[PDB]
Amino acid sequence: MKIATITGVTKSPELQVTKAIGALILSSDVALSALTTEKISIYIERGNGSNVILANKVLLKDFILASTYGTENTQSDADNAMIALCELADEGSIYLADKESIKITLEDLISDKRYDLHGIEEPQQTNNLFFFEQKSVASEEFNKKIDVQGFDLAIMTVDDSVSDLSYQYSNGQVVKYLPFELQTLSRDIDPIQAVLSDGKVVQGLTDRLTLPLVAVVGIEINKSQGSIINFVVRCLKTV
Amino acid sequence: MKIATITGVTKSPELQVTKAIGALILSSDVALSALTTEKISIYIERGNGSNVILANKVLLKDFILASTYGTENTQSDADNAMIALCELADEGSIYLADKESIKITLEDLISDKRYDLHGIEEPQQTNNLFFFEQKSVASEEFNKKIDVQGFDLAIMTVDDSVSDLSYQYSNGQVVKYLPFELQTLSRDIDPIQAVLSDGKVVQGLTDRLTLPLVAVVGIEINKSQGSIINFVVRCLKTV
Amino acid sequence: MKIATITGVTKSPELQVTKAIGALILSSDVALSALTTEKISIYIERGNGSNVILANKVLLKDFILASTYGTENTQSDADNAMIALCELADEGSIYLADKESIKITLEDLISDKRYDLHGIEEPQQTNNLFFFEQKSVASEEFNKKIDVQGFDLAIMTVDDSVSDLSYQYSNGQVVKYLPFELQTLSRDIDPIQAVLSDGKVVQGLTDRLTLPLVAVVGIEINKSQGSIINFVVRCLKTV
Amino acid sequence: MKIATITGVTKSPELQVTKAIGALILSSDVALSALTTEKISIYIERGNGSNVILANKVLLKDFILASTYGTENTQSDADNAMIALCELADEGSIYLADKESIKITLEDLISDKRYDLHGIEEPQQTNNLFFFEQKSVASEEFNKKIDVQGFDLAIMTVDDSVSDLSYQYSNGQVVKYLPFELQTLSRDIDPIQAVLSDGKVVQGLTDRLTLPLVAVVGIEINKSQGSIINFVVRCLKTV
Repeated sequence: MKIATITGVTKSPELQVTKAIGALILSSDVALSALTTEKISIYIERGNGSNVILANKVLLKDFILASTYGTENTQSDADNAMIALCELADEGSIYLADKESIKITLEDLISDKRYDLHGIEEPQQTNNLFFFEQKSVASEEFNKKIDVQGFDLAIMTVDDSVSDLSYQYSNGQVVKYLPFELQTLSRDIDPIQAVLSDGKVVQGLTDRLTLPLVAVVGIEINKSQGSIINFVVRCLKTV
Repeated sequence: MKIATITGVTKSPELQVTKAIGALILSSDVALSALTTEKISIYIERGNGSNVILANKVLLKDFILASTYGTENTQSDADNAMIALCELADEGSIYLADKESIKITLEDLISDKRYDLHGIEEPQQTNNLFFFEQKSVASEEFNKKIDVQGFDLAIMTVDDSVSDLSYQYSNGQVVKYLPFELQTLSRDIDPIQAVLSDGKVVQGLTDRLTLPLVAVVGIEINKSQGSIINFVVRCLKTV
Repeated sequence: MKIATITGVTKSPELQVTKAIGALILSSDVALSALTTEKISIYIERGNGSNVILANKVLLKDFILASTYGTENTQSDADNAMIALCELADEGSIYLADKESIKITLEDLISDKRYDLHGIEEPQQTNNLFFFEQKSVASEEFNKKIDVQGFDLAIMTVDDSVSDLSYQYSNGQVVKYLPFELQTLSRDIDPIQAVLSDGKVVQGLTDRLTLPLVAVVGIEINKSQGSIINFVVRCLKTV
Repeated sequence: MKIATITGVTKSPELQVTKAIGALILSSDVALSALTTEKISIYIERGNGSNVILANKVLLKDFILASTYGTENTQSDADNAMIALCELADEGSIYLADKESIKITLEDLISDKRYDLHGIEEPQQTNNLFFFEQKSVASEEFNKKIDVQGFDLAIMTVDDSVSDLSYQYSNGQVVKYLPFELQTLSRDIDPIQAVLSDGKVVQGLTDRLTLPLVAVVGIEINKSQGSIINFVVRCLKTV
């Protein structure tokens, strides 16, 4: 069902959903490439316990790209320049116990734009949920190793100062990759990334890269100074 | 083989095919979005028993859309502005006895256009066939229940007077959607509906909506008064 | 890794690859429709006797079209006008026994265009390899039968003289197709052949057609005199 | 044997050595104290397997200082202003197996300068090799503790922010040193670090310090905010 419509304000109010949903539809008149600083934060609140945080100030571009990788792609309309569907659980929907609800907030919005939220319910309830985490490589340092065991998808910020990537697999084999090779490998699973309103397609953003991780237990990044690199990693687990 | 080429008239001659075909190819110089009133009628004239009716004046837009849902789409050559492949059977082709035939006819054409029919033969024979049925919702009706048990695909005429549509599943849950929600959810299965000659792609017609029915046993329509809603449903069965 | 950057010459030198690779990346500033006479030759050199010939002076267009059939398609970029990923083995990379290495070369290049090779490494090794063969039908004859058993993919040249293409399957059934029917049927599996730089798509090349051979043991060509018809077939086998 | 000469370019091509060498001779017309940002990278390559990295983008000053500590020192001549010999194995040459080779590259050079590489081989072969690693202390942190167990040498960045540095020995005792005390103890073992072309000698550099770690299992560095501090450590292990 329709959740909220935000316009004319920089910060969206705390939105509460008491109905068990399975996915969220984000629709806005801002094109996906034009999104700059919008952030989202979704979690599950319990009456007599600690909250369960699924996302925490995740960038809208990273959230959309992580949630729409595969056969699907973000679409458009005559009135909305961006429509995306992002699922919060595998197969079924989220099971809500007593005194349990869902809370969604939006931050860093543009004054003269529009945003909408829609909730998508399912005929089933499941215990598996999606979590989003962030890993940063600082600008001052040169190389860094980050452990991505248990994750199945990552989003890299694309920059020209990054030179080398290293993948360590489960069987201990280490493979060397370049940004060009990584982009070409990424575009062999989901060729088209988005469809524009006028009819043209875009096969990938110029500042984000979607890395599918299978049997990967580590990522080493070799770069130079002057820029900060960010990874948005997605995982599935039972709460 | 080439069945017919029709131009200059408003009604097709009663065409007959004796060879066992499994699929039809409809080609025309009229774009997919420019089809208005053309209709098709297909039926197999059996010799031992009753005849088989596969399509009874089905509108050409819905006939094309109900067959090209999934990995495929309707294409366009440099000469023909619309080419579509529509299957009449499952896997193999239609099994025909010594003197049986398949009779096809077209109605409500345009005198300054051209329509071309092709038939595809297949190595195997089968008895399973696809049936296209038509359902209607009256102008004075408020809410209506339709049993879609056994079907797997429907096409509805998009109208502004339709408020809600509710899916009833096999296990007994009822989920109420919206037109926008249904469009978004259906666009994630076949993100591309057609490809134009100039290279632009179209992700969906603005006046038809395709609904895939998986484990769905009921459809409830809630709308206002003053319009007739049209559904074209496809089913697979053995005759 | 980086293999070669050929620019300013009409013939690339012999290139040796010592470590195991499983895929090549061909990149250039000429689009898929701008490749005319470029040829590629890949083989495996054994130190003490005999070589394994995978591809010998195969046209670059046919090599690219025989590898990117299916979900994938040839990519573009803001700098590279064509990128194509062609796998040289199934699943893993090519296993190398004692004292052998891969060797690649190019012929018939345009002296004012840029070509680049990249290699892809994998964490697995395999024995299966992809072999490419070429078949021809002369210009002074009318009909001819060719035997394609064991090949899973073929590429034929498209000419106006081709009238009928008869298939012969493993159960003995014979089906006669037309060029239009073949073109329509081949686009039901891969509807998009390439994605252009500006955001448009192309569903196929004008002079080349791709035929997937499943349960097919023979082909017959009925054509008029005037043009030589060329086939490039791909097979998978162990070495 | 001679490997390569570099002049004009800021980056060296990936240099391959197939003959088993045991030491590298680096020659340049810029004095040892004049090196600013030149980097070196060396690794052993297996044709079908994983590479064995010995040094990955190590500063040339640190590479030279970590190998010429003791009785030896970097020398010079009328033509070459800096000649340094760096050993890559324990007491023989690298034993290359069936398909291994050696790859060396140089990065971030100066356009108007000259660099020369030479290789030294000897009748003995061995498996023990020298590995180079790098450790860092952030520019915002006060007190840091690092582990140096198993390493036999370190090159630290001399900065005026350093106040205290305490060793921890294998018997449990902790001794605190100042920069002046550390420099004096370092020059107590190796008094002369280089001999200039004209005839003067230099005892050590103004920004790098060499620490021999004998029976030391931990280091604690106590400083103030302002800058990053780099350690380059070296170890010997069997491949």
